[PDB]
Amino acid sequence: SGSGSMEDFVRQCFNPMIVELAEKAMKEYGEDPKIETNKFAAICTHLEVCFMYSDGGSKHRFEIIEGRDRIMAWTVVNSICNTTGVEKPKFLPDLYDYKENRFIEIGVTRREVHIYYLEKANKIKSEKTHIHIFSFTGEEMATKADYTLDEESRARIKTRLFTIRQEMASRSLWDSFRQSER
Ligand SMILES: O=c1[nH]c(-c2cc(O)c3c(O)cc(O)cc3c2)ncc1O
Ligand SMILES: [Cl-]
Ligand SMILES: [Mg+2]
Ligand SMILES: [Mn+2]
Repeated sequence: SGSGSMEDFVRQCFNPMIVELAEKAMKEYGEDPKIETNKFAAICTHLEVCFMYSDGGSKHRFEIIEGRDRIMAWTVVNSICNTTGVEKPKFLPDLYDYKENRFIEIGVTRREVHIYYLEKANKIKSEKTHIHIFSFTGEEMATKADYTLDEESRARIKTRLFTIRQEMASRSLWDSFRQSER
């Protein structure tokens, strides 16, 4: 589901490190990036947001968990849980917030945000894990309506997501993409 024009877009739009991390994530499930090109973009976007979110508070307020191999990912997680004694999650989250001492799952959606907020809450079966959704239309939604970052930072993120929708639109990739969301 998608085009080599979408493939080309991904390679032009996203930082090479992000591109390679997504190619690796997909291949680990037997998916081919130059075929399932809508997932390629989807995975790339979720990564970029995660990295943007981490560089949004103070220095080293967040530990990044997404983008890491499973062993290092669980190394970080297991260590944080030892140093802080917070309930160890059953699935790998995306960040840890040292300041509010909780994990964060981050969602990015091309549908309505309330819908994606539940599927996460149900899959993550989040005990103490904080959830935070974003859309490409400027919608956001967080646990107990706690948005963690300041607005200048949250807006830096929403504006980037908007930016991507548009560039996709000009290239006529957006509906396929909006359509293909499982
Ligand atoms: O929140 C997260 N989401 C994802 C994730 C993984 C996928 O494999 C996806 C896919 O194949 C299609 C799709 O439309 C969206 C996808 C999102 N990975 C890590 C997270 O923290
Ligand atoms: Cl990384
Ligand atoms: Mg993740
Ligand atoms: Mn996530």
